[PDB]
Amino acid sequence: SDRIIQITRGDSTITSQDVANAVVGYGVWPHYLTPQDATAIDKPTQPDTSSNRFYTLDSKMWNSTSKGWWWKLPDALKDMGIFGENMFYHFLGRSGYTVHVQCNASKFHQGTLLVVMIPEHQLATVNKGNVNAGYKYTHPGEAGREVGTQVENEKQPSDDNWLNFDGTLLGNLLIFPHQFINLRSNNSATLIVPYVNAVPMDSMVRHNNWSLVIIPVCQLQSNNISNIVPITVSISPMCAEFSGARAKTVVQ
Amino acid sequence: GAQVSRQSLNYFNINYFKDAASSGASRLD
Amino acid sequence: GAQVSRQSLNYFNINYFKDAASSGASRLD
Amino acid sequence: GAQVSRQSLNYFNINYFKDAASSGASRLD
Amino acid sequence: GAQVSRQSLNYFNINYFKDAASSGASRLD
Amino acid sequence: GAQVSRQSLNYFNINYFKDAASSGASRLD
Amino acid sequence: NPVERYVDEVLNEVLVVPNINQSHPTTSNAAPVLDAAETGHTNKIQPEDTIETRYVQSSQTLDEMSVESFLGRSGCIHESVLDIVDNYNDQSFTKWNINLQEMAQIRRKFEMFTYARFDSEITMVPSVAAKDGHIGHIVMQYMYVPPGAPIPTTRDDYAWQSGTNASVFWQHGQPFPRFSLPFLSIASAYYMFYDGYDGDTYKSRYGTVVTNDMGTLCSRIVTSEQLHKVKVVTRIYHKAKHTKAWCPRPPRAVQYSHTHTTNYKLSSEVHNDVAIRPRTNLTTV
Amino acid sequence: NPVERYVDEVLNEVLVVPNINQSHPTTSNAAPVLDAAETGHTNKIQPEDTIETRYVQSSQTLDEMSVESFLGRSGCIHESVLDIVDNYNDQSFTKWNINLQEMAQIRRKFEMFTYARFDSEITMVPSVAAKDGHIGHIVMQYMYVPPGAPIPTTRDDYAWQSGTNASVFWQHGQPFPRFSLPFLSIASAYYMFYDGYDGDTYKSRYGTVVTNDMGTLCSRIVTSEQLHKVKVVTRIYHKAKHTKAWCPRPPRAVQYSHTHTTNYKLSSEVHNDVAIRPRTNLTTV
Amino acid sequence: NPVERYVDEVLNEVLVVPNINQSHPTTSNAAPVLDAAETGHTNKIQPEDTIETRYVQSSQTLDEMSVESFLGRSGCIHESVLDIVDNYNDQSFTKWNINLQEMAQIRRKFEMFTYARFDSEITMVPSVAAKDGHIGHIVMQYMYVPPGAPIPTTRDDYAWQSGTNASVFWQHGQPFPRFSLPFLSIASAYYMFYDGYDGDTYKSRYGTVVTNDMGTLCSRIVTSEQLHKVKVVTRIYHKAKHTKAWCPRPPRAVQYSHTHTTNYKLSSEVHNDVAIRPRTNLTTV
Amino acid sequence: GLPVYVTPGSGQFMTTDDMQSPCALPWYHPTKEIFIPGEVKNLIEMCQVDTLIPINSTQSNIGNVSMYTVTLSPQTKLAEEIFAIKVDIASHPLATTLIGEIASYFTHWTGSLRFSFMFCGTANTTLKVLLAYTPPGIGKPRSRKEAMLGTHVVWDVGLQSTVSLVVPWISASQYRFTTPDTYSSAGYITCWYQTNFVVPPNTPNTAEMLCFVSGCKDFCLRMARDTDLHKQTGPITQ
Amino acid sequence: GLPVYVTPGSGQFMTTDDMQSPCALPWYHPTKEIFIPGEVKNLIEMCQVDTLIPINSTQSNIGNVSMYTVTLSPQTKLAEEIFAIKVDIASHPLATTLIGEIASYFTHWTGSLRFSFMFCGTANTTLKVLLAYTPPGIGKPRSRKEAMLGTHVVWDVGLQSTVSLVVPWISASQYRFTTPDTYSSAGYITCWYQTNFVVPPNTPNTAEMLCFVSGCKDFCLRMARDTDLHKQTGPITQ
Amino acid sequence: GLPVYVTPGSGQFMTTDDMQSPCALPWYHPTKEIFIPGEVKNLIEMCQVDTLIPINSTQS
Ligand SMILES: Cc1cc(CCCOc2c(C)cc(-c3coc(C)n3)cc2C)on1
Ligand SMILES: Cc1cc(CCCOc2c(C)cc(-c3coc(C)n3)cc2C)on1
Ligand SMILES: Cc1cc(CCCOc2c(C)cc(-c3coc(C)n3)cc2C)on1
Ligand SMILES: *C(=O)CCCCCCCCCCCCC
Ligand SMILES: *C(=O)CCCCCCCCCCCCC
Ligand SMILES: *C(=O)CCCCCCCCCCCCC
Ligand SMILES: *C(=O)CCCCCCCCCCCCC
Ligand SMILES: *C(=O)CCCCCCCCCCCCC
Ligand SMILES: [Zn+2]
Repeated sequence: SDRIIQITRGDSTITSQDVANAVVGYGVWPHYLTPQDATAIDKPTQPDTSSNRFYTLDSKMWNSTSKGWWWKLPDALKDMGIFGENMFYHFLGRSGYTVHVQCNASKFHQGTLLVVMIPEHQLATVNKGNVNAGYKYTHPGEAGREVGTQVENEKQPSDDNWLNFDGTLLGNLLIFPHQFINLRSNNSATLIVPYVNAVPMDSMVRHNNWSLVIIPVCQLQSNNISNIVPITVSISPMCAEFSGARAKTVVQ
Repeated sequence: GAQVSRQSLNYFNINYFKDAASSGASRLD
Repeated sequence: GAQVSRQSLNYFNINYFKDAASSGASRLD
Repeated sequence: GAQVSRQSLNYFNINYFKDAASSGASRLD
Repeated sequence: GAQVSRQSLNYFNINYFKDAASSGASRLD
Repeated sequence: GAQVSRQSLNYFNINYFKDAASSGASRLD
Repeated sequence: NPVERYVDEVLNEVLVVPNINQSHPTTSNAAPVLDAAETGHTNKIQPEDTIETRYVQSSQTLDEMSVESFLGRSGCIHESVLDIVDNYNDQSFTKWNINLQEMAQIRRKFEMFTYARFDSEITMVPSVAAKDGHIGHIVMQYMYVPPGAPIPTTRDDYAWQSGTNASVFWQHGQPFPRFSLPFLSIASAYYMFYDGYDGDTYKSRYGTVVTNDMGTLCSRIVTSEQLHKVKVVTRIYHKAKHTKAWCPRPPRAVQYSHTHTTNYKLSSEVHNDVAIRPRTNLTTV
Repeated sequence: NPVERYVDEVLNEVLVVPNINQSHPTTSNAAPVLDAAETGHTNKIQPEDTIETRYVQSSQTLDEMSVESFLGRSGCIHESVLDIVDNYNDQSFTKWNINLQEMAQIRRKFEMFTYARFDSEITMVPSVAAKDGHIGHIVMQYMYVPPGAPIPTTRDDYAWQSGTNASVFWQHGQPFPRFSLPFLSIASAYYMFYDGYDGDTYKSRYGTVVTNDMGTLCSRIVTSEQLHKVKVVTRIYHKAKHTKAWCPRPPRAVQYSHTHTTNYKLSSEVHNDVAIRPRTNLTTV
Repeated sequence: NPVERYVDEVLNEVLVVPNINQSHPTTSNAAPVLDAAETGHTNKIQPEDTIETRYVQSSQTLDEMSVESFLGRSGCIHESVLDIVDNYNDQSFTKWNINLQEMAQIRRKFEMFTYARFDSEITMVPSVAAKDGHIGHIVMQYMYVPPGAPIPTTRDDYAWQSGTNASVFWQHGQPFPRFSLPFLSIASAYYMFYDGYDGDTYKSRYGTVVTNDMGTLCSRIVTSEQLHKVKVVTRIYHKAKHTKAWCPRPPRAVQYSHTHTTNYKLSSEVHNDVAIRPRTNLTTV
Repeated sequence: GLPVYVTPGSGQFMTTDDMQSPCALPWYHPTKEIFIPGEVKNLIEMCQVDTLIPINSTQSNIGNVSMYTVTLSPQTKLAEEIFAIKVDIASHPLATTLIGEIASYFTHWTGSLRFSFMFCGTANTTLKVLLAYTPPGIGKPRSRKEAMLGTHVVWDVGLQSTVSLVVPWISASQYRFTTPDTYSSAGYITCWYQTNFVVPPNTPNTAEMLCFVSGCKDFCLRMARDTDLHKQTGPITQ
Repeated sequence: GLPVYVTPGSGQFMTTDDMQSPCALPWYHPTKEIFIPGEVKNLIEMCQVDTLIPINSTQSNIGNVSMYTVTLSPQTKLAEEIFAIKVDIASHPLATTLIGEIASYFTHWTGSLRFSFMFCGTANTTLKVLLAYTPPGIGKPRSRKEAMLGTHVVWDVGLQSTVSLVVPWISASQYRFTTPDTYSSAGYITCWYQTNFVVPPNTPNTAEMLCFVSGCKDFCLRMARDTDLHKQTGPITQ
Repeated sequence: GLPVYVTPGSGQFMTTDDMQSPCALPWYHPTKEIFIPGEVKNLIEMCQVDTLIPINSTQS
């Protein structure tokens, strides 16, 4: 059936019996760095199955007033087993991902989530002059950020979902790799994205390559509101490889 | 852009720019 | 720097300087 | 407008404009 | 002063004056 | 006025005007 | 054939749009008009699928819509001012930290892409205003100072010797100066956006300021002090050549406020901050 | 042979007129001189048919009478004035809604056809009048603003950045600026006349104003305010290249009064309004 | 193939750097990392010898690092001043004993070699400052006077006739003058350094002044005295072409004090005289 | 030397000229190009991707995601109008969509537009809607019967959530102006209830609908111009 | 004459242009070239030669040859730090070395660096030292254990007096700025006692060490610029 | 560079000259030409058509 999907990565297998196909970002499947594009000269470490597996983040609750959520990669996985360890023990890292967003309800519920993967989502601050988003705020980890909850601070990024948190209109986010989780049609979204950057490998501690943004464009509604409807995200690194081994970087 | 003819009387109908609008007056007929 | 084609309609794609950055707009596709 | 002769000593009697009046002094005889 | 190569990609390494000092930067190696 | 030699190293000894006095310095010997 | 290709260039018919084919009535259990936007794909339905079309030969071309064409137009990126008011030595030279972020028109176009790689053509338009009447003989010097090279602190600084740096001297009356610059980045492409920092602390810088340092442009009136004061304004124009772009993104919807950042300001009446004109209601066209 | 054709171009002998052949006396029941103008056709009688002609070899050519030649001469179509009187910011820039209707000389020639298709060559002749004595360093900017693009409202408007629009910068002392423009219409030909409206109500516009919108030409003195005031008059000249024309019509017989309309005014003595000189009577030559 | 070589020139890929090859773990009695600097040779160990490297294809080129490139940039070597103050006849002409020792920027680069052979390209940038308001019609004469030729002692000296010497006349408004000079030495190469004297006595001269005499450059304003005084500053730029260099040496570490000599001055706090920034201690990075 | 004739235009600087110029950095070798996914070679590639139309952009909705949704509900009157907009690619509310934004960088447009709609109600909510395109030369339809006489699609909501209506290029001229021009106004698109929004008991009585737009295989833009959908009212500083 | 179009840029003087110009001395025949040993054709040749690092350039040592030596001696505490410097080619104390000086005439650099050390103690003095390179993205190591986790060489002093540590090119970008730039800082090199400085009786209890640096086969500089390691604060007179 | 001799006439603008000039709208593709009846290629075509003479053009 075209409604079913099984994704196996390492020791993890994920299923969904109500999918809306899958999207491969920019039509390129993740792959290891080739010698023609490489620059760092040391032999890379490739953890394989111990790193390229599904890691499930903290679930979020979707309710009638939710404004959205976002996570940044690789930041969201910095504390996820072997993948996390490798990104702090090495200066350079490189990886692709399989993002599987999960959200089931019922045939009597309605709502629509816009799931987008944005490359170089450089957040903006509002009405704060040339003060830019603070490192701490763009590195929330697996908890991600719940839009419209954070008590503002000077280095606090924008929480304007309609302006993509960066000064562009929400309706045009569809130009980026995306999928919709329309409760009447599917209960999950799957996006496979390759490594995208102007350099072959980069510091995973100070450069977030992709940003996962989830915005409910159609409010969650039903006649059984007491039943909590969560949103769960499972991300699996792909072709993760690291370079420049040394001591473990400790942030903060 | 050079239309080189030969007869010797060689003709060089050069077009210096890449847009047709740029060329001079048209030939006749 | 001259790419001389022939068809006669001869094309002369001359590159006057020695650095690639110096050339004009790129061709398409 | 090019009258190319060869002998090598090649002659190029170029006519830059399209009207006969435009050319320089006439040859003799 | 013209070093005409062919490959068509024809090269014209012209030397406009009669003294070697007059030419531009040297080639390499 | 073009004395085209070939060796390829092609020489173009052009005489732009029609009077011998107009040419540049003479060759030697 | 490079000559046929050449003709296409002259006529601008390198990229032709497809024709519309004649279609007919249909009664099928295959419904092209129905699909699922959830997939993240655009339904590729064409006019022939929804109505009965006639055959039409298309003569439109997409040449002008190419990235080379879109970004291949020279636009202003800086207006340098040298206003001689009361101190020639201090007011006859200046410097600018180069960037393509100060003028909204070209900035917005480049920012419709995440990464871009191109060579640059810079053309300068100097205009000398005779504040006191005469302009004399104005000769300008524009010196490109790569990051690290010594920046002149006086109009007679030794750095102006330009022993290695590239300087362009312009003489009033002569045509506008112009030169080309190869792709300058240390990376494979320029970052139009950069979700990164130059460190991992609360005080680390964020954005393209971390990656896009192109150096400094130092200008000076070479001519020594003259009786009559002048105000020289040099406008720098930039054009992208041999361009490549990656990962398209939404166009800037609000005004820019600063360089190297996506920051913006919102008023109490946000509809005034965007180009969206409020509708009376859903049925009022 | 393109070389023989070339020689014809140089000598202007591409289109030769026929020869006159020798004729003789005739006595026939075939009367070429008699016909019927009612048919709407012109009797094709030639001199050999009415008199006894000699043989004459014609050497006349019709090259100069070609449409390309007739419309291929540069004529003035606009005189732009920038007169600095008392406010530099307001008086240093202007705009013009482009059209070929403001100057009678070229307008009349184009209007001898119903439709015309051509490329344009624009040449500009700027002249700076030194009202106070010196002119300083004048640099002009002519920006073509297609319909829809933002029109600058001040001399420092961001639109002058010309990030996409085509701007031409001229420096006083340098040769007259000149550029070519491809056939600009959204239709297959330009309408010289248009018996139509942009709607079906009493207030709908009538004529070519509905179809011939070519945008706006915005000019500005780039140089900042100078001590001495100047009056810059830029005359725009237009020439048609690679021309095609359809359906010839009668030449304008009365003076033009407005653009985009055939409207005219008549005095009480109409003979003064037309080029017809009153005859004394039918037999006074 | 001269065409393939040509492409390499355009792309600047004439000199490519080697690739990094993949290496593996080793356990051997051959220790490349160990050597003896006493030999005066540099240990040629490469990254593959000390760590496990991956295979990487190099795309870097050394073209820009060539001697031709390093010394092939035009830098200022002299600033000639003709300041008309109160005596036109005396102040309208001057002379300079040619040398490449007066401007630190290019001097330091050439002095990184012991001997150098090259042709020279001289470009001059004259700027006329209107001290009193108008500049009139300025025409300059730059005459090269080889050692031995008569040096003009007045602005109307017969030597200005330039019957044999090479003179360059420049007219204000015309492009910057420029000419080439063949390798001028009587030896096979120019001495950048010379551990010798022009004799064997206590009063013999020491250094390059003995070997590097290039003559004198004599300048004069050709125009006769004008009402308004001007200050003409002519900056001479020099570029090396078709260069060859021998025996590289350490770069100048302290400021230059005089021409043709390595002499220098030291303050009581020598760390201020060199570019070395004092370290706090051995472990403070 | 070779006799030359300096032609008019010499020395001028035309922002759209295509000339060569010396390189300020001779011998410099650019950084090696690496493969980066997502290369764009022509803007048409961006015009063929669906983006949301801020169709419900009433003053109160602007600044809210709700400006992108149209609400549907059980009707008491038959054949009611749901929405109506102009088809003109750069008119509002189409202006800020990706295709509208790009079209605003050009003067002329041509081709067919593809409008898609995705129903967001429950899986148990049914509905039949009529989407119509009214060619120019007439006012927007006042009733379903009037609209129905033009180009239209009857959308039946079911397993497949999305439908597409194609606005064919029906014009006198081969191109139209991107900027609002009476002579080149392209017409209207209206939406009407074909049957009705029906739901079982205990099911939300309203539902949202999303609207998309993109260009068909024949879409084409011409004559580059600066956009009027973005401005700079002051200096952009550091 | 031939119609021409004068292009923008005409008449300008760009210090890096590459044009031809008439020769002021026609007919002149240059002096015959003779063979001179030591011809240099590319600056890379100079970058591949070892030069001493003024590593001990403390204010008191500058102006003394001692600024070029590091002193070693018997330790009472194990794994003590000996020295630490930045790997950045144009940073201090690397700046005044031949490779640092040449790199300062360019804007970008890439490649691997070769650091060599020569022990100058007596033939009877033994020692084992750990030389480490710490890639960026972390502070300089605070201990031998921390340093040891990165790239390193354990040097055993013996018959062969010199050892070489290669700092591999480990970077995100293909090039780095020669001038101090946060984004392109290359890391650190630290030296620690692996065992200890040991000597027999009647042998000096301290010894010196010399430090060298040069570029590997992949070292490369780009974008010529004027150096900031030398200035002119006044006229240079006769 | 190639030595040149600037000839008299240079820089002038003659309304009847025939030169080339750069195109302000590069890449622009003109609207397709369609068949329109009545094309005129030479004014002689109009001179060969009969038109009425206002022969009785007395002031009245
Ligand atoms: C992204 C991105 C790409 C760039 C490069 C812009 C080019 O900037 C320069 C300008 C305007 C002038 C010169 C320059 C060089 O030489 C002279 C005289 N001026 C050099 C550069 C790099 O900046 N940001
Ligand atoms: C019929 C018909 C045909 C036309 C086109 C006339 C051309 O008008 C223009 C002029 C005079 C100048 C420019 C222009 C473009 O770029 C610059 C600097 N000026 C552009 C146009 C379209 O107008 N009516
Ligand atoms: C070493 C070394 C090599 C040289 C030669 C420098 C070139 O100097 C000259 C300059 C600046 C101008 C002229 C010159 C010749 O003709 C004119 C008008 N000016 C001639 C020379 C030799 O000087 N030191
Ligand atoms: C046409 O498409 C290109 C036009 C090129 C202009 C340059 C014309 C001069 C060519 C001289 C070449 C001489 C041949 C050896
Ligand atoms: C390309 O690498 C060199 C470019 C040379 C520029 C000069 C072009 C004109 C050539 C005219 C030669 C005529 C042939 C006999
Ligand atoms: C004659 O009818 C046309 C005159 C063309 C003028 C241009 C002459 C220069 C031709 C250079 C071509 C070089 C050949 C490869
Ligand atoms: C070299 O020794 C002589 C250099 C001649 C300069 C003129 C170059 C232009 C030649 C054009 C000839 C076109 C061929 C038919
Ligand atoms: C000699 O008698 C006539 C000199 C002609 C001067 C023009 C030289 C340039 C020729 C270019 C022709 C290019 C060949 C196709
Ligand atoms: Zn005056």
